[PDB]
Amino acid sequence: KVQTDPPSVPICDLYPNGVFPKGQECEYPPTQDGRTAAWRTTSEEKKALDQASEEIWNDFREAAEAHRQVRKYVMSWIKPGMTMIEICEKLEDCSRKLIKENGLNAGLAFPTGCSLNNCAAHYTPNAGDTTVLQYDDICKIDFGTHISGRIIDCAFTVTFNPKYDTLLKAVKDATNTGIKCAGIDVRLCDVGEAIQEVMESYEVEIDGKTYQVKPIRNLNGHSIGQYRIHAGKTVPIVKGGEATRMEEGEVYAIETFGSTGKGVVHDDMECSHYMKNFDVGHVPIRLPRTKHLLNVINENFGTLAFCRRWLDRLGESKYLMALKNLCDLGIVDPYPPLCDIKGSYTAQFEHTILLRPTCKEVVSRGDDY
Ligand SMILES: COc1ccc(Cn2nnc3c2[C@](C)(O)CC[C@@H]3OC(=O)NC(C)C)cc1
Ligand SMILES: [Co+2]
Repeated sequence: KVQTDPPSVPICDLYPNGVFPKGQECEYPPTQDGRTAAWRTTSEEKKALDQASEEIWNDFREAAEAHRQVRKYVMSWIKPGMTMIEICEKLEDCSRKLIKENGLNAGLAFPTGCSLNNCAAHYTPNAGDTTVLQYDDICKIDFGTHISGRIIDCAFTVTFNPKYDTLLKAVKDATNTGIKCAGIDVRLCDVGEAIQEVMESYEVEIDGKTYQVKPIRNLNGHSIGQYRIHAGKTVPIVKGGEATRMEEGEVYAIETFGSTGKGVVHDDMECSHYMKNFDVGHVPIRLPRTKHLLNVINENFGTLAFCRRWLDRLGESKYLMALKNLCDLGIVDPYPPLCDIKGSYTAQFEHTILLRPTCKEVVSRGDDY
């Protein structure tokens, strides 16, 4: 089985042995002390511990190969003139095929972010959004795939005007720097300091104005858990964070955001993204529309994120009040778009990394980024 063009063959059918490709494997960084981590590549106890979780790494890899193949395809056709709805639907149709969507066992982990310009994250269109992608837009494509709740969170920035090339380079190099700094026993604050030093080493000129690239101080990366996009540890992108350490076996989304604005986001625009609170249990609901919607969410999404378009496509309509009810009850949380000031430009790059016992794997690395 070879992949089609456009892609249509599930990743699982491309690897008939069930063994998916590794991402980029890295020796961990040396410690402050100067000692190397070459020993892990080998310490017998570590190779056995690594191999004990092989089925888990393999699930991440299948999801990452889906991510690589979807994003390559997206880059081939994403163009100004398309609506944001057209972009997201075309991306998602392919993602569903290549992940071999199967309820909660394999699917889309969260909505397709396509945040534009001063909006940095958490924008995807709702029904009726007429927004059209423009030549001068700076669009963050952030989409997730999962196999058995093993989530790939990985993102890149699309542009068409070369004026943004150095801003993209800055943020890419900052994200790569974060990825290199990361490791077992590494302090999360140190990762933030390193990212911020790289990002701020860049100056850019856009339409005759100069800027020093600012990390967006109130955005961050995050640990990832099973069916849990944000498992509760934050990876800062500026100095001054927590000295909490990264641990063996954790998984992290190492994302950085750069801006030519204030370097701070606020909530703006209509909300599209929602997710069940992971920590809320069963709550009996008698209100019939509210009950029905929560059942739909439990069946289709569980604790994974969703958006309004994804309810629409299941045949739900006139659900907004019931969705507001679930938010007000604290069962569902809303995740509105996050924007810097009007006229600013924001960029993002992101990978998922596995802190395996024998090495650090940038599982979502491709030949693209
Ligand atoms: C509903 O769909 C999702 C999808 C991903 C996430 C995961 N997430 N959690 N926080 C953030 C993210 C994003 C979407 O990665 C972007 C970064 C943002 O950092 C942030 O807000 N930091 C403040 C809390 C200080 C959440 C919900
Ligand atoms: Co992301």
